[PDB]
Amino acid sequence: NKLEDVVIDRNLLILGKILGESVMEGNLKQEDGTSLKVAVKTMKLDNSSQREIEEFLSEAACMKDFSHPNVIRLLGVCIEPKPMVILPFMKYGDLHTYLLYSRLETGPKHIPLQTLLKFMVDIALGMEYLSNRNFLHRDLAARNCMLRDDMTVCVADFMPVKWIAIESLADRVYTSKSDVWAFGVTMWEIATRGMTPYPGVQNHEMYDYLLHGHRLKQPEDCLDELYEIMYSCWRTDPLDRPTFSVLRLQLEKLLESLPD
Repeated sequence: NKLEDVVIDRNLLILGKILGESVMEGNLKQEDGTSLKVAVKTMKLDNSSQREIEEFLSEAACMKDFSHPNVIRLLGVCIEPKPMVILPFMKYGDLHTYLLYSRLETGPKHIPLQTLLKFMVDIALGMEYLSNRNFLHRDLAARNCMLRDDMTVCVADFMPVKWIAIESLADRVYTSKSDVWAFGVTMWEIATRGMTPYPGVQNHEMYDYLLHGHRLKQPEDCLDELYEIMYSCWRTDPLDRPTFSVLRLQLEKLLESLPD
């Protein structure tokens, strides 16, 4: 079919050093003759059937067609029976490490409230886009949000139980509203500038902790208005959580009320 319209000739790609193990730096030769710096995620698939490859190549097909500043564009796929996902290389890396760096004197200056909110808005904008294409993220976390060269935030990858919604921990279900829950935790990650969610609480204790009605606490710096937006992402009934479309406007309106 046209699921070779996402496959790229292996010859056009050279792999460099491992960035995490695997993710590698790379050079892609583009249709216009120039060379682009790429990141290259390699996936070990269950090759006992075709199920994994079908799911992969399908999702990849429409991930490639995602055009939006706050969503990472998939450039294509290579097969060395070993598939490789080819994404733009982001010199500024993930948001989580950026926030940690900001708390060092040598790293980025003290990020003000305004900038933290814009990051949250950027991520809402990307998730609002993905919701419109009826496309589940399933791994929203600060570490999976990338910084474009203009310092705008795009979403990427589309037991991490501390980002998984109560209904998804128990029932084994995942909807747009679970992504909203994950966006809540991400917002908290940003306001705390990179704290692990739920200090005091071990991973295996998270279901009971949530079940007894407890949620992430308001960070020290955090505006009440911001914390009420964050909290709204963790309401027990998925149907009570706002849409990304609502969250994005609430955050834009908050950001616009703060001075320049």
